[PDB]
Amino acid sequence: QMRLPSADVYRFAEPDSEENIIFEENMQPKAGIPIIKAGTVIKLIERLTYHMYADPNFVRTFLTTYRSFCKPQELLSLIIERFEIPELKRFRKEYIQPVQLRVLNVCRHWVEHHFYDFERDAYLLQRMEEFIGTVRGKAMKKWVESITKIIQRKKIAFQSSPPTVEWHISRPGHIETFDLLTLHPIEIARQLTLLESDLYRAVQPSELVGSVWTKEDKEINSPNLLKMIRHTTNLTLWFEKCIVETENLEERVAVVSRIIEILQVFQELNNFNGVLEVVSAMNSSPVYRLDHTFEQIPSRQKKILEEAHELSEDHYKKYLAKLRSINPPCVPFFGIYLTNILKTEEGNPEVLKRHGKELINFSKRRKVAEITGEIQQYQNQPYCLRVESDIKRFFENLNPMGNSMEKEFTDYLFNKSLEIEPRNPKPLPRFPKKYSYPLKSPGVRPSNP
Amino acid sequence: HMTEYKLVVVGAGGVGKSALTIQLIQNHFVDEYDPTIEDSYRKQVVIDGETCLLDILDTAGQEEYSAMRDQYMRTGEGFLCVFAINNTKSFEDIHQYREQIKRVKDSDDVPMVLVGNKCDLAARTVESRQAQDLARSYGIPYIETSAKTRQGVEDAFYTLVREIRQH
Ligand SMILES: Nc1ccc(S(=O)(=O)NC(=O)C2CC2)cc1
Ligand SMILES: Nc1ccc(S(=O)(=O)NC(=O)C2CC2)cc1
Repeated sequence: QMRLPSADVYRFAEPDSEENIIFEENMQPKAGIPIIKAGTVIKLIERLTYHMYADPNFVRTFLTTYRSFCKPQELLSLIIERFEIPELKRFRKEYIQPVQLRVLNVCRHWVEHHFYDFERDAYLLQRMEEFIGTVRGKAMKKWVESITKIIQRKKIAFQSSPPTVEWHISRPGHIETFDLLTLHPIEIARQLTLLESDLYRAVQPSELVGSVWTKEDKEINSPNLLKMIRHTTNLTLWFEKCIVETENLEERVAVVSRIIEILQVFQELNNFNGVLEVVSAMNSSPVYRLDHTFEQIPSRQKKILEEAHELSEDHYKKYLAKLRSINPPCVPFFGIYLTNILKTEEGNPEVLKRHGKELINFSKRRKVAEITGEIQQYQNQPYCLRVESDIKRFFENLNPMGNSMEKEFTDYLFNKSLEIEPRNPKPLPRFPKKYSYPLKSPGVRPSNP
Repeated sequence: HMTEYKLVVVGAGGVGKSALTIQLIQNHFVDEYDPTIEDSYRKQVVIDGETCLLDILDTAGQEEYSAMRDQYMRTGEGFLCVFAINNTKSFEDIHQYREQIKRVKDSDDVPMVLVGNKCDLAARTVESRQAQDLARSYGIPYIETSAKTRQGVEDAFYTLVREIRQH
């Protein structure tokens, strides 16, 4: 056993006890390292830069979730303090050298994966560069030069051929004519999957940890998550609007049927966000009630729709099994993750108390980092599909609501539903056709090799 | 088998709505919650001597997905319309939530309970008499709960099951 300084001169030398650190009964599955359940900030900082071994899982988790219990400015002070370490030959090689290298690994990981902390507080970076300058030694020169190179990079901020773009009534460049029935249903689904895939990939953990998308500054802290939820809501409203503004029954059956084809391609592409945008439109109050429309829908499409609906049923039990059974590229539904993060944070205490001493509940944070890790595993793999810039811009600019507010627009969709298919016993009226082009679908089978 | 009541929690986000269902499920002395498992939203209870299972849907955090509520609301047998007593906008949002529930269910008499949640030590802005008046105007019960102490939680959920049984 080594001889370490007194706590009066070096806080990290204080020994482990039930009053300052606790562990889970299990070990890290691939590393055989204990899993920390809770501890004081000094003890969490000690284990983050531990001399006995490296703990990359703890480092990764800690840096993703520490801001609830420690400010970035306070973390930098604690790791500078940890580096400034006050028999002697073994202490220099088995405590000082490992610890000082683990502090630099933490610095390196922080600037690489959580640079937003530095972007948001220029003085934090001032202090990182100051501290990194005071580091002297041949053992550290390699790691000091790596940190500097990452900072300067951050300061100055792949397959075979994809399939052929599908076209239906609208031809390339004729944006004026683009609409639900004129664009190819395969291409609507591909271009929406591409938009939604990039929207999904842009959501960072800093928009999720601490449930910040639900707080008053959600627009400042979760902009990418909110743009992804808004696109989704917009597409669902657009599908509902397309349906209920097609007053003629035969044309409306054609619209519903084409949307169920778009869904089928969403299913083939593993775009679960798109699948649920279609299911959500079909189960809305204005569309659900259109019995005369769904009566005329082919059984094959009713069955496609019925199985897509079942993915949501029973707290997403089937959806979750399906998502777990596929591999990227895919576009998951984000809502489940949002509820799981929120409930984990609100259903577990920030602190545990042992012998009257407060310990930061680190397990609660680990659970959140496990959800954020699951989101990131689907963000790496892109889709092998070509972008069609005009169809892309068409979907990015969709604004079904126009200048109306939510209630006004949603009341309008419902009143449109009641007009086109009145409540029983009122008979079904007839309405004139609105589409001058043929309503026959080209199908969802790719028309080209 | 025993009766299964499918309950739906509706309300504004950002004001601790999720504490209602979390407190019900977790024992009044347990505080380690995992929303990833089946037991976190399912609970066997005994109400007025009759044993039953509560299946509670709370999509807390998905409020921005405003076009997905109808799918959740149509299956639900009973609703807890939750607002925070320290947030007037959450109290004012209730009217549209009830309206959507009536629209989806195609009925003016839906088993529903209004819940005033005391989610923190911040000042009260919604007085009990305002909520009692709102609840009386809809013809539904009113229950106040505390997120910190579990007070009123069991009464909120049990009152709703009684509302469904008497439907
Ligand atoms: N209590 C309850 C209410 C509604 C349902 S559902 O099957 O309509 N939708 C869901 O589960 C949605 C969340 C996936 C189930 C249980
Ligand atoms: N029905 C269907 C299934 C898959 C797709 S695709 O765009 O992912 N792949 C292709 O088109 C392959 C044939 C080139 C489109 C429609």
